[PDB]
Parts: sequence; structure tokens; C-alpha cells
Amino acid sequence: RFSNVEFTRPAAVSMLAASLGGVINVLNYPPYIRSKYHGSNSRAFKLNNGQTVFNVEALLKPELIKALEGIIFSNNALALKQRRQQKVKNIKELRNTLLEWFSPVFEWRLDAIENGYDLEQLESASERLEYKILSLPDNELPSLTIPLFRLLNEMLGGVSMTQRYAFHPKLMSPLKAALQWLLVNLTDQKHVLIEEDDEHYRYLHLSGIRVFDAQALSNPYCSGIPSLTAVWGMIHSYQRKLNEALGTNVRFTSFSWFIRNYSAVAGKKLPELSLQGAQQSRLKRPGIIDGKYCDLVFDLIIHIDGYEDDLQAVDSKPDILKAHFPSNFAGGVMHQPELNSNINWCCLYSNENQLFEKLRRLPLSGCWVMPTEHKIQDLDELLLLLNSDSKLSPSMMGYMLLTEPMARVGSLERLHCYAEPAIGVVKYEAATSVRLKGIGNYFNSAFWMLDAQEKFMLMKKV
Amino acid sequence: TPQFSPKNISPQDLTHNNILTLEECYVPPNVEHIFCRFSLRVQANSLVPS
Amino acid sequence: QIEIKTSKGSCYLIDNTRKLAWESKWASDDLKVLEELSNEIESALTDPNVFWSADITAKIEASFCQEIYPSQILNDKVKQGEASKQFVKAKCADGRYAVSFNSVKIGAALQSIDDWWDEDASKRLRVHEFGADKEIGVARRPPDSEQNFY
RNA sequence: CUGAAAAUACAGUGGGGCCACUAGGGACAGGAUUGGUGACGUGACCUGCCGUAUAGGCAG
DNA sequence: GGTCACCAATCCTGTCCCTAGTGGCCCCACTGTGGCGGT
DNA sequence: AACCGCCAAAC
Repeated sequence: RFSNVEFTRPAAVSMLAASLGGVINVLNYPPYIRSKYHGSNSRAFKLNNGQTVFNVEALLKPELIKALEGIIFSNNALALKQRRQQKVKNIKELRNTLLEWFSPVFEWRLDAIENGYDLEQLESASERLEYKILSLPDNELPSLTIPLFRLLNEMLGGVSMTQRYAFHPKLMSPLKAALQWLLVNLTDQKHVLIEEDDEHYRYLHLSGIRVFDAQALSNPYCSGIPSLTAVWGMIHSYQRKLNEALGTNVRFTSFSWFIRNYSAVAGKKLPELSLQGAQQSRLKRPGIIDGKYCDLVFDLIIHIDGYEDDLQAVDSKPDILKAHFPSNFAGGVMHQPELNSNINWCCLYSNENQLFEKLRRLPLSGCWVMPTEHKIQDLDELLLLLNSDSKLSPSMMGYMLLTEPMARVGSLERLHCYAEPAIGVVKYEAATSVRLKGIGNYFNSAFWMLDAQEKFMLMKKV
Repeated sequence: TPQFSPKNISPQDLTHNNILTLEECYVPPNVEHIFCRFSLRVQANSLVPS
Repeated sequence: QIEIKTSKGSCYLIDNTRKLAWESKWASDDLKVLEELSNEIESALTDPNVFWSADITAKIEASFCQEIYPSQILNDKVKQGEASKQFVKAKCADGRYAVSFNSVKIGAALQSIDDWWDEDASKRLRVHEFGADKEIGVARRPPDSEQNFY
């Protein structure tokens, strides 16, 4: 998927631009959030790790048993656990796939208390919102599990049609699905974390943030969401202003980013009149540069570290916290939600359970921007990996330094360096997937940090 | 249950009723006889297939 | 009728904008609204440790099937199939586009305050480093003069 | 301390003229819905007077 | 004082047409938005 | 020498 950027006189830009008549192609993978209709086990069968039939049914196994017996480097039992570490994540993925549609059904049945997409058609669909899956409560349904065990009989007809039923493990997969039930629900999990410290940490939840005309071109290769370095830079500017205002020394270490609304804005931007340079600098209009712009509504969760003296100095001043929230984002104008919305848009949290209890009330159509750990050696692997999964997107990760930092005339700072924008991959996970995957998964595998090293500065996990 | 085992719902809910909305036909009081009449026509349709 | 709601919790109302101008003498209540909101904006401009937002709504008594004049997009590479004149849109909660003004268009209107460029200047220019006049297409504070910003 | 700061796309506008969907037409044969069922007694609406009056008015 | 009885049933046999055709005329905008070496 | 000239074409 590619979108176009046109240039007026391409020969002035480069020879590559001149060869293509100024029409440069950029990777177009924006988030797709729809308000409308819900229209089966469908979401699993579609996720196709998953089910219906194949890629990769059937194990039928022999495959799984052989893998465990090979991993029996270090003692049959210790091997099965080492197999499980990858094979349990693989066995967890099978349950997560199966749950993708159970997630959708539940979801509907909340919004509704009425409906699915189609109430009767759902009731007809072998794995949809049944008044039996209706409950008991989430919590008691997971505590019951029972539903998960029953669905194993239904998985004699779909979630692998016929073959590979008693075969290496089906019992172990059923047990994992029965365990996932307990994880799938509610009023459970809760506590004990080396992150951040603890002496304590804080969680700053910014909700319903509206942005108008932010640069959709993250780097000049990729189009879609704004750059994560833009989100980092905004959060760092917010930290600096707060630490200089209050006289504290708190650190805004990591953030998680949830997009509610996204829309592409048509048209180019007209530059104002200025002294345009020549042999004689004249007051005129500069050249019209084509770009990509988006209107988006999002939530940020920022993870604050420091001393409790500084944290309770921050918590004591809510107006001064609100005051230094920036109004710039990726070139666009950034506003708090409307004054008649009745939304407290700048909230602090001391514990994780209270924050997750607030966070699972988000709109279900919205997308979590999630970090991945996929490896890419060239463009063709990335394109195959993009043609594989429909919810992955190529985005800006950060800067690979070309030259050595040194004193250069016209530099903003003491040392200047020329760098190259690095292309990575993000995941647009649904709100429901993050809700069912549990509090631990969310607080470990949703938060971005800037790995600032000698020769590169890249956005990554942890 | 389907294989004869009592499932545990309230002891008070077993003596509980169902509301039935029926139509009822009774003879009016002090009407001695009722009448049922139908007409029967017979045709010779079993000699030849239609 | 212009309604202004503030993050502070104020609620200002101008009843009819046809009765106001830049140079005309206003009523007392409209001057009170000006005074109060000017104080709030000045407080927001001068103190870094206060948050200040405002929701500003104009309610216009429409004529029967009256024409609306929103922002027009910049397009110098229009195709044969497309419209030569298009409008700036904002997508709603559903898949419907409200016709809208650009932020810079509103910004340009609010900062049309500069009438210091002459001793008896009637026109108010949009604040520019060289006092650029869009209608005439000249600089009112030219680069060769001492009236420009630099 | 954000592929960093800053940014008014605008003015004008006549789709018009003409117009025949038509002709023809078998939905048809057969049919057992059936068995079984308690609306109230933890409640206010009482006790009297006037009046020819199951009319109509009144006292606690 | 409160609920809206269970036990099974959804029919088989045959077909959706033929003819002919979707117009002429004229037109699709003016303003602005360039860096760089040289005579 | 300050000001007319040279230069591109993808689906």
C-alpha cells in the first residue's frame, strides 16, 4: 500500500525525483477506526494463526511431541517447560486467536445490552454472544471456566474441523484455554512490580486529547500515525517545563499511546510571504511543499519516576501540572477535550489496579499503538511481514547517526550531527485484545522508551 | 436433569405458577342440547388419475 | 450571537455583532464583557503557571437556503474529474464531514490588530514582519524602511 | 525541548431544446396440533344519621 | 406472593420468453507560489 | 552586471 507526494520542479530536488516526474511513493498504513456495525469463533479463523483449517493446522501431533523431545536437552521435565516457554506463548496465541471473536461478542453485548451485530445471527453463529455466554459476570464466568471446557467439544466441529483431536497436548491446550478463562475475566490479578521503583512511581493519564493538522509523514518514507519521537519530544518538553516550574527533578521515563479517532486532512499548506533568498533577497511566497496531515483524538499514559518529596510536590499542584501541558504536536495544534464533555483530562494514579480499572472503560473501536520485536534484514522481508499481518504498520523509530558530533556553525546545541531516520514496525491492537490479555501484559508490553546510545537513538519496549 | 438428578433452584419456585391465556368453550346454563352439523359431498375421482 | 465559555468557569454573551464595530462606541454590558475577557486573556498571556482555554460559538440567524463561505483548500495539481474549488472539512463521530475554517484562518482574523504602520491608518493588517497587505499586494512596512520588525 | 519555530487560496458563472415499451398466458394435486392446570383471605373502604327512595346528601 | 407448561413436527413436482433500441450540438479558466551559474 | 534562461515526467 503506497500514497503519492508530488513536487513542482523535481530536477531541483534530485535525479530519482526527476526520473519519476516528481510523483514520489510513500508507505501508506494508517489506523482504521470505524464507529459503525459489528457485521462466530470469525475473528479467530481470520487472525489465521488460529483456526478454521490450517496455517498451521494440523498438529497432528507428532510435531509438538518431537519438538518437546528435541528440547529434551536438560531433562524430559525441564525440556517440556522450555518447549512450553515458546510452545505456551504459541499455545497462548491459539487461545488468544480463539478469544478474538469471544472478545467481539462480549464487547457488543456490553454496548447493546440488546444486540451483537445481529442478535439472532449472533445466537445462530456457533461461537457468538449466546445468552449462555451472557453471565455468570465478567469474573464469575472465568471463575466457572466450564464454558471453555464445553467449547472444546464445539472444537470437534470448528477450531480445527476433524483432524488432530486426541493428538500431541489437546488436553494441555484445553487446560491452557480453561486457565485463560480465569485470565479472560475480572476483579483478579493485582500487584507487585519492580517497575518503576518501590520510593513510589506515578501514572499521569491524559484523556480525550484532540489534535488538528499533525504531520502524518512520520519520516519521508512512511505515512500513517505521527512519529513516536514526536510523542517522546512533546513528553520531554512537558517534563522540562514541569521540573523548571515546580523546582522538582521527576523523570517521564515511558508512555503508552491509545488512538480513539483518526482522519486524513486533504489539501497542501500555503506558506506566508517572506524574504526569499537570491542575488537580491525579495519579499515573495516560497515554493509550495506537498505533505500529509491528520486530525486525531488520543489518550496518553505517562509513567513518572523520582523521589516521593518530588512526586507529592507534583501531586499537590494540579493547576501547575495542567498549565505546562504543551499545545504543539508534530506541527499540529493540540487541545484538551471540550468544556461541556465533563472529562477530567489530567489525572494522577499511585497504583496500577485503579489505572487499569479506569483504562478498560475506553471506546472499543480505538487502537493501542503497541511495540513489536520483529527482525527485518531488508525491505522485501518488511513487505512480506506487512502482507502477512493486516494490523502492522511501518513507522519512524528514531535516528542512526552518520557523522561524529562536533561544533558546526548554525547548530542549535554545542555539538551537531547528521542522522538517518530508521524504519521500524508498530502494531494497532484493539482495546478488547489488551483488556483480555491481562494487566501484566499491558504494563510490560505496551510502554515505549527512547534507547539513547552513542551512535543511535531509537524508540523501543521497556 | 436429562439423566434424573435434581438441579438446585429455590424450594419456593417449585410451588410457583405459570400464567396461561386460553380460549374456553362451555354450553350456556340450562341449554339441554348442542348441535354439530357438516355437509359431505362424494365424487367418483378414484376411477381415473387426475 | 457570540457565546464564549472559559476553562475558569465564566460565560460571556454578545447579543448582536451587527451593533458592534472596531471604531464605534459600544453599550456598557458589551464593554464589561470586553474588559472581563481582556483581563482573562492578559492573565493567560503574562503568567506561565495558569491554564487558559475557551470554547467560542457564533449563532447566525440564517436566511432561506443561505450560502456558507468556509476555508478553500490549496490545490495547483487538480485533475479533470475533481472539483476545481473544494472546501476544508472536519470528519465527525460518524462518517460525515462538517465544512470548516483552518486554524491559521482563525489565527489570521484574531491577529488583525496592526494599525500602527501609519499615523492615521484606518485598515488593520494581520501582524506580519513586513506588514504584508493581501488586498493591495504591497508591504506597508517595507524591507528598505525603518517600520519593519528587523 | 517533537523532520523543531512562523503561515488567510481566493474573486466571477443560465445545461439546455425534442420523445408512445409493446403484443400473448390455468399454480396444481393430499393433509387429525394434542395431552395437564385452584388469583388471592396480614386486609384499610367501617359504624351510623337525613331522606318515600339500592336517587341524592351528611357525622366521626 | 408470584409466574407466564413440556413432547415432536416445516412437503414432493415443473418452469421464468421472444423482438428492437440507449441521440445529435458546444464547452471544460484566468493569478501567484525557483535555485544556480553567467554574460 | 543584475536579470533572462535551463531544467523533469511516474501510474
